[PDB]
Amino acid sequence: EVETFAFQAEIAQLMSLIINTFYSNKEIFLRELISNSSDALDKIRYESLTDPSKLDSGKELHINLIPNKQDRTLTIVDTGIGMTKADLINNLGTIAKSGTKAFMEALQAGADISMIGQFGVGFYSAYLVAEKVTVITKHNDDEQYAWESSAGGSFTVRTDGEPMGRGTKVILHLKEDQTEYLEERRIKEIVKKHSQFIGYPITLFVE
Ligand SMILES: Cc1cccc(Cc2n[nH]c3cc(O)c(C(=O)N(C)Cc4ccc(Cl)cc4)cc23)c1
Repeated sequence: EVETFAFQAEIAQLMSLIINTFYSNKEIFLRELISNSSDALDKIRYESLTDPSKLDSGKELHINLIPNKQDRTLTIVDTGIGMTKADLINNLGTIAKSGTKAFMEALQAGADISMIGQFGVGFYSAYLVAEKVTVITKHNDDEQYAWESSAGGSFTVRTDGEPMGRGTKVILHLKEDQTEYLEERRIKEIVKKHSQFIGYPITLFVE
Protein backbone atom coordinates (compact mmCIF):
# COMPACT_ATOMS: atom_id res chain seq x y z
CA GLU A 1 0.00 0.00 0.00
CA VAL A 2 1.07 3.58 -0.77
CA GLU A 3 0.60 6.37 1.81
CA THR A 4 0.11 9.96 0.47
CA PHE A 5 1.02 12.92 2.72
CA ALA A 6 0.76 16.68 2.33
CA PHE A 7 3.95 18.72 2.90
CA GLN A 8 3.61 21.33 5.68
CA ALA A 9 2.59 24.72 4.10
CA GLU A 10 6.12 26.29 4.54
CA ILE A 11 7.77 23.32 2.73
CA ALA A 12 5.26 23.42 -0.19
CA GLN A 13 6.03 27.21 -0.40
CA LEU A 14 9.84 26.61 -0.23
CA MET A 15 9.57 23.91 -2.96
CA SER A 16 7.56 26.34 -5.21
CA LEU A 17 10.18 29.08 -4.64
CA ILE A 18 13.00 26.65 -5.65
CA ILE A 19 11.18 25.49 -8.81
CA ASN A 20 9.89 28.94 -9.98
CA THR A 21 12.82 31.31 -9.10
CA PHE A 22 15.27 32.20 -11.91
CA TYR A 23 18.56 30.94 -10.50
CA SER A 24 21.38 29.74 -12.76
CA ASN A 25 23.74 28.41 -10.01
CA LYS A 26 21.84 25.02 -9.86
CA GLU A 27 25.01 22.86 -9.22
CA ILE A 28 24.82 23.61 -5.41
CA PHE A 29 22.23 20.75 -5.06
CA LEU A 30 25.09 18.18 -5.10
CA ARG A 31 27.06 19.75 -2.17
CA GLU A 32 23.77 19.76 -0.16
CA LEU A 33 23.01 16.06 -0.81
CA ILE A 34 26.66 15.02 -0.18
CA SER A 35 26.65 17.07 3.10
CA ASN A 36 23.42 15.19 4.16
CA SER A 37 25.11 11.81 3.30
CA SER A 38 28.22 12.90 5.31
CA ASP A 39 26.07 13.72 8.40
CA ALA A 40 24.38 10.23 8.20
CA LEU A 41 27.85 8.59 7.90
CA ASP A 42 29.12 10.54 10.96
CA LYS A 43 26.02 9.35 12.93
CA ILE A 44 26.67 5.66 12.10
CA ARG A 45 30.44 6.12 12.87
CA TYR A 46 29.47 7.63 16.29
CA GLU A 47 26.83 4.97 17.27
CA SER A 48 29.32 2.20 16.24
CA LEU A 49 31.80 3.25 19.03
CA THR A 50 29.50 2.33 21.97
CA ASP A 51 27.60 -0.37 19.95
CA PRO A 52 29.85 -2.11 17.31
CA SER A 53 26.94 -4.43 16.20
CA LYS A 54 25.37 -1.37 14.38
CA LEU A 55 27.93 -2.07 11.55
CA ASP A 56 26.68 -5.70 10.97
CA SER A 57 24.46 -4.22 8.18
CA GLY A 58 27.66 -3.00 6.42
CA LYS A 59 31.21 -1.98 7.49
CA GLU A 60 32.15 0.39 4.58
CA LEU A 61 31.29 4.11 5.18
CA HIS A 62 31.18 5.74 1.72
CA ILE A 63 29.26 7.81 -0.89
CA ASN A 64 28.55 6.59 -4.43
CA LEU A 65 27.53 8.95 -7.25
CA ILE A 66 25.77 6.97 -9.99
CA PRO A 67 24.66 8.70 -13.25
CA ASN A 68 22.30 6.75 -15.60
CA LYS A 69 21.73 8.49 -18.99
CA GLN A 70 19.14 5.87 -20.07
CA ASP A 71 16.88 6.52 -17.03
CA ARG A 72 18.07 10.21 -16.92
CA THR A 73 18.87 9.75 -13.16
CA LEU A 74 21.66 10.78 -10.86
CA THR A 75 21.82 8.54 -7.78
CA ILE A 76 23.54 9.62 -4.55
CA VAL A 77 24.06 6.47 -2.36
CA ASP A 78 25.48 6.40 1.16
CA THR A 79 26.02 3.73 3.84
CA GLY A 80 25.07 6.09 6.69
CA ILE A 81 22.75 5.50 9.68
CA GLY A 82 19.68 5.48 7.35
CA MET A 83 16.18 6.57 8.38
CA THR A 84 13.23 4.82 10.12
CA LYS A 85 9.64 5.44 8.80
CA ALA A 86 9.38 7.85 11.79
CA ASP A 87 12.71 9.63 10.86
CA LEU A 88 11.43 10.01 7.25
CA ILE A 89 8.06 11.67 8.16
CA ASN A 90 9.48 13.52 11.33
CA ASN A 91 12.23 15.20 9.17
CA LEU A 92 9.37 16.35 6.85
CA GLY A 93 7.68 17.73 10.00
CA THR A 94 7.85 20.69 12.47
CA ILE A 95 11.75 20.61 12.63
CA ALA A 96 12.12 21.89 9.02
CA LYS A 97 9.44 24.66 9.61
CA SER A 98 11.74 27.02 11.67
CA GLY A 99 14.62 26.54 9.16
CA THR A 100 12.34 27.09 6.11
CA LYS A 101 10.89 30.31 7.66
CA ALA A 102 14.40 31.65 8.60
CA PHE A 103 15.63 30.82 5.04
CA MET A 104 12.49 32.42 3.49
CA GLU A 105 13.17 35.68 5.46
CA ALA A 106 16.93 35.62 4.56
CA LEU A 107 16.05 35.49 0.79
CA GLN A 108 13.76 38.58 1.22
CA ALA A 109 16.72 40.27 3.06
CA GLY A 110 19.10 39.66 0.09
CA ALA A 111 20.51 36.15 0.71
CA ASP A 112 20.71 33.75 -2.25
CA ILE A 113 19.49 30.13 -2.73
CA SER A 114 23.15 28.82 -2.28
CA MET A 115 22.79 29.54 1.49
CA ILE A 116 19.87 26.95 1.83
CA GLY A 117 22.06 24.38 3.76
CA GLN A 118 22.67 26.80 6.68
CA PHE A 119 18.93 26.45 7.43
CA GLY A 120 18.91 22.61 7.44
CA VAL A 121 16.64 22.40 4.34
CA GLY A 122 19.45 21.89 1.74
CA PHE A 123 17.74 18.70 0.48
CA TYR A 124 15.05 20.79 -1.28
CA SER A 125 17.72 22.30 -3.56
CA ALA A 126 17.40 18.86 -5.39
CA TYR A 127 14.26 20.44 -7.10
CA LEU A 128 16.58 22.93 -8.92
CA VAL A 129 17.56 19.97 -11.18
CA ALA A 130 15.04 17.15 -10.52
CA GLU A 131 11.42 16.88 -11.68
CA LYS A 132 10.98 13.95 -9.15
CA VAL A 133 13.11 12.79 -6.19
CA THR A 134 12.93 9.19 -4.86
CA VAL A 135 14.60 8.48 -1.48
CA ILE A 136 15.22 4.81 -0.48
CA THR A 137 16.31 4.39 3.11
CA LYS A 138 17.21 1.56 5.47
CA HIS A 139 17.88 1.99 9.22
CA ASN A 140 19.01 -0.89 11.51
CA ASP A 141 15.86 -0.55 13.67
CA ASP A 142 13.34 -0.61 10.78
CA GLU A 143 12.45 -1.93 7.27
CA GLN A 144 13.34 -0.47 3.86
CA TYR A 145 11.20 2.58 2.88
CA ALA A 146 10.74 4.52 -0.39
CA TRP A 147 9.84 8.24 -0.15
CA GLU A 148 8.89 10.00 -3.39
CA SER A 149 7.78 13.51 -4.48
CA SER A 150 7.35 15.45 -7.76
CA ALA A 151 6.43 18.49 -5.54
CA GLY A 152 2.86 19.74 -6.01
CA GLY A 153 2.32 19.74 -2.24
CA SER A 154 2.43 15.98 -1.67
CA PHE A 155 4.82 13.07 -1.09
CA THR A 156 4.32 9.31 -0.82
CA VAL A 157 5.80 6.70 1.51
CA ARG A 158 5.75 2.89 0.88
CA THR A 159 7.61 -0.21 2.16
CA ASP A 160 10.32 -0.68 -0.49
CA GLY A 161 13.19 -3.29 -4.39
CA GLU A 162 16.66 -4.85 -3.83
CA PRO A 163 17.84 -4.67 -0.16
CA MET A 164 20.51 -2.01 0.52
CA GLY A 165 21.71 -3.13 3.99
CA ARG A 166 21.82 0.30 5.68
CA GLY A 167 21.92 3.87 4.42
CA THR A 168 20.12 6.29 2.12
CA LYS A 169 19.84 6.42 -1.67
CA VAL A 170 18.63 9.67 -3.37
CA ILE A 171 17.45 9.15 -6.98
CA LEU A 172 17.17 12.39 -8.87
CA HIS A 173 14.93 12.07 -11.91
CA LEU A 174 16.49 15.08 -13.72
CA LYS A 175 14.60 17.79 -15.69
CA GLU A 176 15.09 17.49 -19.51
CA ASP A 177 17.43 20.55 -19.70
CA GLN A 178 19.55 19.40 -16.67
CA THR A 179 21.32 16.36 -18.29
CA GLU A 180 24.78 17.99 -17.73
CA TYR A 181 24.65 16.49 -14.18
CA LEU A 182 24.97 13.03 -15.79
CA GLU A 183 28.38 13.99 -17.37
CA GLU A 184 31.54 12.68 -15.66
CA ARG A 185 33.56 15.91 -16.19
CA ARG A 186 30.69 18.08 -14.85
CA ILE A 187 30.13 15.94 -11.69
CA LYS A 188 33.96 15.87 -11.06
CA GLU A 189 34.23 19.66 -11.34
CA ILE A 190 31.28 20.14 -8.86
CA VAL A 191 32.61 17.58 -6.30
CA LYS A 192 36.11 19.21 -6.54
CA LYS A 193 34.67 22.78 -6.09
CA HIS A 194 32.12 22.20 -3.25
CA SER A 195 32.78 18.80 -1.56
CA GLN A 196 36.61 18.37 -1.63
CA PHE A 197 36.98 18.06 2.24
CA ILE A 198 34.28 15.34 2.92
CA GLY A 199 35.71 12.71 5.35
CA TYR A 200 34.38 9.73 3.35
CA PRO A 201 35.34 8.22 -0.06
CA ILE A 202 33.19 9.60 -2.91
CA THR A 203 33.15 7.23 -5.89
CA LEU A 204 31.89 8.63 -9.18
CA PHE A 205 30.62 5.61 -11.14
CA VAL A 206 31.15 5.56 -14.88
CA GLU A 207 28.72 4.14 -17.47
C1 LIG B 1 13.01 12.63 1.95
C2 LIG B 1 13.95 13.01 3.05
C3 LIG B 1 13.52 12.85 4.37
C4 LIG B 1 14.36 13.22 5.41
C5 LIG B 1 15.62 13.76 5.13
C6 LIG B 1 16.06 13.90 3.80
C7 LIG B 1 17.37 14.59 3.54
C8 LIG B 1 18.46 13.79 2.84
N1 LIG B 1 19.04 14.11 1.72
N2 LIG B 1 20.07 13.21 1.42
C9 LIG B 1 20.22 12.35 2.47
C10 LIG B 1 21.13 11.33 2.76
C11 LIG B 1 21.09 10.70 3.99
O1 LIG B 1 21.97 9.72 4.27
C12 LIG B 1 20.09 11.02 4.95
C13 LIG B 1 20.00 10.28 6.23
O2 LIG B 1 19.57 9.13 6.18
N3 LIG B 1 20.28 10.86 7.44
C14 LIG B 1 20.13 10.09 8.68
C15 LIG B 1 20.90 12.19 7.58
C16 LIG B 1 19.98 13.37 7.56
C17 LIG B 1 18.74 13.36 8.20
C18 LIG B 1 17.95 14.50 8.13
C19 LIG B 1 18.39 15.63 7.43
CL1 LIG B 1 17.39 17.06 7.36
C20 LIG B 1 19.63 15.63 6.79
C21 LIG B 1 20.43 14.50 6.86
C22 LIG B 1 19.10 11.97 4.63
C23 LIG B 1 19.22 12.69 3.43
C24 LIG B 1 15.21 13.55 2.75
